[PDB]
Amino acid sequence: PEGLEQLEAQTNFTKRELQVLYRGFKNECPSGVVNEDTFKQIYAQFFPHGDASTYAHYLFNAFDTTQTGSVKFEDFVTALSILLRGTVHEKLRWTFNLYDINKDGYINKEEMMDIVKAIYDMMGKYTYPVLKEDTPRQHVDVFFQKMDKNKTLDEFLESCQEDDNIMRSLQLFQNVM
Amino acid sequence: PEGLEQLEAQTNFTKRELQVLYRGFKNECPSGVVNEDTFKQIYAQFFPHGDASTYAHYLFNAFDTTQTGSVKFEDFVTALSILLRGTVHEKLRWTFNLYDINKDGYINKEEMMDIVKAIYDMMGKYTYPVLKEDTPRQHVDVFFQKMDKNKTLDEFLESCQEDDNIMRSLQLFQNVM
Amino acid sequence: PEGLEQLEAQTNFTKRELQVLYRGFKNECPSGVVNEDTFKQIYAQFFPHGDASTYAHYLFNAFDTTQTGSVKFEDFVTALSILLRGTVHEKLRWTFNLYDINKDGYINKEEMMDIVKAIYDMMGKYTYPVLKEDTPRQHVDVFFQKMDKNKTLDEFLESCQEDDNIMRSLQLFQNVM
Amino acid sequence: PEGLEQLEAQTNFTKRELQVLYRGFKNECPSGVVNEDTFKQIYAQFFPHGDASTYAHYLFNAFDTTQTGSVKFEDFVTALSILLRGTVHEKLRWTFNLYDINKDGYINKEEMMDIVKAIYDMMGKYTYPVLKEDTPRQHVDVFFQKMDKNKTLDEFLESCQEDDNIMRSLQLFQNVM
Amino acid sequence: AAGVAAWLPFARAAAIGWMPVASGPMPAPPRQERDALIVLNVSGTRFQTWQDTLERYPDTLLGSSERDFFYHPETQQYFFDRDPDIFRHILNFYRTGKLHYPRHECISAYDEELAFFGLIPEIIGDCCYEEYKDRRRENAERLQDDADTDTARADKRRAQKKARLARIRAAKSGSANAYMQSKRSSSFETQHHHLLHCLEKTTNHEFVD
Amino acid sequence: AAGVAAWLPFARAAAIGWMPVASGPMPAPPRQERDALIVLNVSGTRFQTWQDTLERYPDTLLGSSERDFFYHPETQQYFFDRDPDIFRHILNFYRTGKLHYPRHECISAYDEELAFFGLIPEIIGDCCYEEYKDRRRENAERLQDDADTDTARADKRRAQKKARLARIRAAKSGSANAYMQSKRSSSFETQHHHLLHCLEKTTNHEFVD
Amino acid sequence: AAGVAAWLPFARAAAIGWMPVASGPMPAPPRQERDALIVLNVSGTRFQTWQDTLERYPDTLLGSSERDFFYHPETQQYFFDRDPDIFRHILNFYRTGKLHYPRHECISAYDEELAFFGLIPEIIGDCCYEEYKDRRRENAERLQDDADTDTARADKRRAQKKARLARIRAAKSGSANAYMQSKRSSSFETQHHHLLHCLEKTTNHEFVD
Amino acid sequence: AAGVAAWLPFARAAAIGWMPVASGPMPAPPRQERDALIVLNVSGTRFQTWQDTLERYPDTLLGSSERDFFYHPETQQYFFDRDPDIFRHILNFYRTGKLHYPRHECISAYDEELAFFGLIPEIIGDCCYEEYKDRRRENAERLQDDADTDTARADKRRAQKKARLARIRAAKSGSANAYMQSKRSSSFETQHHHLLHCLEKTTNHEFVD
Repeated sequence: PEGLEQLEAQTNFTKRELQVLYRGFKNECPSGVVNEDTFKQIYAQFFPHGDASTYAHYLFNAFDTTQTGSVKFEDFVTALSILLRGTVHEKLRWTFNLYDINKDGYINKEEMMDIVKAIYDMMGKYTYPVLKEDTPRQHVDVFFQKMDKNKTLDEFLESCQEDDNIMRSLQLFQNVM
Repeated sequence: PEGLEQLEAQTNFTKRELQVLYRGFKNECPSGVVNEDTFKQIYAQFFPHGDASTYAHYLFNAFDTTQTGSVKFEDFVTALSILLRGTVHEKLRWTFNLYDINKDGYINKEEMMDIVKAIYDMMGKYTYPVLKEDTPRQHVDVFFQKMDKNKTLDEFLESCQEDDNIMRSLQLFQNVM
Repeated sequence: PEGLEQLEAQTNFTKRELQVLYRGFKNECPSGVVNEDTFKQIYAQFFPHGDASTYAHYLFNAFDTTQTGSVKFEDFVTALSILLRGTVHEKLRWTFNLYDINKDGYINKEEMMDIVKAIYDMMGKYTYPVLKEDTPRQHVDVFFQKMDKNKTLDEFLESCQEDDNIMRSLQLFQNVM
Repeated sequence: PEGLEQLEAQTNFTKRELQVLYRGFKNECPSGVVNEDTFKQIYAQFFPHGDASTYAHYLFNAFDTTQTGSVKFEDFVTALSILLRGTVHEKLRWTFNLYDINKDGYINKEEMMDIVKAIYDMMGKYTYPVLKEDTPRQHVDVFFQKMDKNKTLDEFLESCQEDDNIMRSLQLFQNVM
Repeated sequence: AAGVAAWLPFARAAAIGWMPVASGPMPAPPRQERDALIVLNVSGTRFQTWQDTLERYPDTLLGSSERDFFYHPETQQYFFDRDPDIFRHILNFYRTGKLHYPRHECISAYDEELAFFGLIPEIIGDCCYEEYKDRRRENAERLQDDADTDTARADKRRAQKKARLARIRAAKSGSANAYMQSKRSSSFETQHHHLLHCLEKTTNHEFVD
Repeated sequence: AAGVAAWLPFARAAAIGWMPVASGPMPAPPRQERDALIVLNVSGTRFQTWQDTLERYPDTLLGSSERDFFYHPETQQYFFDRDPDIFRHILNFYRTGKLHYPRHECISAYDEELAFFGLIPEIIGDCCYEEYKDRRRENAERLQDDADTDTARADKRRAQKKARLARIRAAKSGSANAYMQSKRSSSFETQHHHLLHCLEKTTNHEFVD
Repeated sequence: AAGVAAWLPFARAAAIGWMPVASGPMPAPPRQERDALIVLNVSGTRFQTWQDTLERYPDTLLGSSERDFFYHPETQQYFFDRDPDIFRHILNFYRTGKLHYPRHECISAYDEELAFFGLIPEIIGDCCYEEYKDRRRENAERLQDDADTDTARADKRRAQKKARLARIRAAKSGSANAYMQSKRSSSFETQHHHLLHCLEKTTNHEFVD
Repeated sequence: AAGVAAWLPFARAAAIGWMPVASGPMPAPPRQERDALIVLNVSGTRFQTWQDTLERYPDTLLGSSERDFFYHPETQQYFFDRDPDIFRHILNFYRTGKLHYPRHECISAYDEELAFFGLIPEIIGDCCYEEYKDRRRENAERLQDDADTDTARADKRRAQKKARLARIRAAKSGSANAYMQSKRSSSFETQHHHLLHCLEKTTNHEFVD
């Protein structure tokens, strides 16, 4: 919480970028810390078709390291840097921990049922295929068909690195902000 | 409605002139559109001897193309440019449409009875000849004596171009604003 | 009432001096004209020992040419210029008209009884000689002993010009403001 | 009370230092004079463990020359200059008069009983030795063991100048402000 | 929405979670261009705000191509000729999103600035909206009482309306008399009198006292 | 009128309709001369307005040759020594045409600025004119109670009037004592004492304690 | 404490009295480093204060390393995008130590600035604290009435809450329609629509009207 | 008096009337020295007034040699660290002679500026003096209720007084704990802790938790 401490010192933001981020952050939550409710209020504005509160809950849990209850500016900025301008390894670990709802690191097709369910539910009901009750399960099943060999973190890393398409989609936003 | 769109792009006003016109226009009607009532309020201030509301009604109808109900800034400015700094042909068509009250373009000595009546009525009753009930009819009759050959737009154009005095009076205000 | 009209154009004040005088004048009377009451309010502040209202009345009457009722800025400034930086002839005429209470120009030892009475009364009653009831009459008598030959304007002018002491006392304030 | 009068003219403060001191002084007491109560309010803030009001009373009495009742800025600044950047002789006389409660200059082990009592009492009761009821008396006794030969100002001066440790402790604060 | 626009890097970082469970289609990022604070000089008082702050509400005067009409180029600032102590609440709206109502400002002048700058009385915050509605109601009642059409507290209102009409008539008569005096023997007055002369001499009639 | 002066090109364009039905007499347009915004520094606070905005009401201080008295040349600005937060309403009048009354400003100071700048309490807008009249009535009642001539809530008013008279007498006595002290042994004080000396020694009398 | 910091030379001078009755231990003075006034530009209005004035309360935004986030370097000033007429009371707190409450300012905006700058409603002075509490109570009652959860003076509050919800729904529908129009054929709008496209095409689904 | 000082040429011109009826004694005019407006920067907001305007009341802070303490030389301006919206009334007093009371300003802060700048509550104009006295009475009643010495609307006043005392005690304990932490292991904090160390080690005693 200094401005120079979170400079290009394992944080991928410059001084001006840090200043802009702090101005925007304190504009919404002047207290310097943002909680789950306000997290959802900002997140739901970008996706007005449906409700993103279900996904914003898991997103906040991923952001809120150590389950403090409210996420401050320092860890918020380091999470943003890891996700946007971070390396492959950090991004993949962050996504794995986002999917990993419980404490220990495991994925069992029920922990991430809610993740895909929220990703589909944050679109409302206005899409062309009119969705379906079983389409998130189909998406999860086809997802497990490319990494789950027998029944982990190493598997997730190697599966992501094997296919170049997710590789080139992860780095979409590092060039522009 | 851009400022550069209505620049010297068939609009005879410069950037500074456009800025001054918009400042003055929005000073009176901040909404950016002016209606018939406000039209009359500004018009009647320049002629305090009588009431110019009768003439301001036809003037607004001429300004309000397509009979929308309220005239915005873009068509207001293009009408001002046509009248002040426009060419002969545009000015004559604008005046003809001002006299032409109905939809189709005709003049029958009854449509413009009201025009001359309003022009005379916007002086009040304080003139030296004390006016008369039949003097607008005499003015209309002497007007028809120079263009109405048998019983139109082409006739109006050719009559205006034949006499150089109306020609030199039309361009009175293009030199000064 | 222009600022350039009352410039060094028979008014002995410069542009900056006129600006300062107008600022000070409008500070007390914002209306631009000062009446007898306000005249007395400013005049009595300079002489707190007694009351200068009696003398301020005659002073205002001298300032208020044509007996309008309230003296404006233009004649106020020209009177100030005449008194302070004017010539001998103008100062002497102004003083003579100040003493000359009535319309026609005469001094009869009763018109200026009030002038000397007010000059003595604007000191209160705290002086060393404790004044006297008959001392203004003695002052007027000794004044008449040097100009009144037999029983006028020419006499006043010649008497003032004959004695150099009043001459050198009149121009006391032209050097400093 | 001029700013230049109390400049480096037997006052050891520069113009900027004087300006800073006056700003800080008038920030707390805008009237320009500070009394005993406000004196104690500022003094007790620096030592929150106990109460410094007892010592602040004697300090104010030392500051308040001639027992006026309230100490103004000029004598406040000269006292500060004497104490901080003054010479040895002035500092020692000021301290002697601070200890000398009564009018005549004497120290009798009862006048300065209160001084040491207040110095110990402005620490509260939280120290490691938990203090004692008789420790101020022991401090006074050991103090008198080095200057009181038989039973004064000359004795105080010579005792202070004989021991170099109090000498080097007196000028502690002249280097830094 | 555009109100939370400084959280766009936040939304982009959140979107990273979709990539593992996605099928990368090359979604073609827009590749934007790339922020100095701009000045809004509302009659002497300058108000400095970032352009991105104004652009987050692109349906009003300040966030639009409309403010290019009020750009004064050689000083490199936007000069508005409006109230300096009410444009403050316009900027406060642009910063947060909720308008505030000054309890000490006339509501007929507060509404004028809202109409000028494109804001509407529907977006004013709930914190101060009961009092805004109450004062608007009082103003509307004043207007209705003043416009009861009695031509043939309300009594003094009718009296002041008659006085205002008399003042308007006196101003019209004074303008006519000034034109008459000019014909017998300012800047805008000359052009107005030229217009009156044109009206006179297009109908071969002359104005007289 | 001169209030709607920015609509002069509008009126000139409207006048084109008369030309077809006219008999061109060569109405002789005035051929005017041809607009930078000017500064009005009312005691530190600068107010920038176009000169044409001020010139549209040429019967007050701001639109006149009178403001040439307050022009401070080397800074190229008009410096007034008036209230900075009340001249705002003067400019707001010059922009629209209706004065607004501050509910938070003393009416004895609001009237002072109106008297100074040439405006009148008759042109203040109807939106805030009942309260202006009410506060003027309260001020007038205060003045009348303070000037009831009781020489021989109103009781404390008489008490404060007596206290003010005592303070005025004390100030007069202090000025006399200061002059006495100067005779026994500031900038304006020296000239005032010179005037008192002149008054003393023109009547061969001396002031004593 | 740090509030009375300009009296540090006073305390050091007072400490001289301890030296005669002391046993000089060489207490090792810290030997500090050695004061130009700094500028705080709160949206156009600059506020000049000494840095030592701000540093005397090192637990808020202004006295901290936190204001280094708001330092705008090339102009050598701190630019805050906050209310210019409420930061005045922040500085007045930093000068004396007691906050003052504006009777004319909305309490939902006054609390916003206090939350932003780190101050708390517990340090506001006793002089104006009954009215601050009263207005906070009124605001809390308004919030409670607005949040009574009636889903199935308070009646109009429920009506305006329903109107606000309808406006929010209309804004959401308008944003969706704008995205649809963009797909069929601003600055932030392009990136927001890119995000929506990414959400669409990560689930091989398309938004339709 | 010195209040009407711009009318000194008026008084000198009036004195010319005495000369004809005088006996010229060579009254020895003082031959004075000979006026640029000066700046008073009250925390960011600059107030420009003529020096002669301030010098007309030479018994307060602004008209005195006292303001030489607040002169900041390299900027050639007087910098005061006071309230910017209350010094306006100080200047308004210096211009006319009567103080005005802001109905919207806390009276405990209005009196602070009057005490600072040398003015007194006895010179405030009669126009706004009943309300000033009323608000002063309310403040005095608040102080008296808060200082009723109940140690053993007034109930909540006693509650907030107890809360304030608890906060003061907590601040003292926090300062002591901070000093303890520093001893175990800011700018002014270092010097304050050095002073506490000097107090400790002049009595061979140590502070402990």
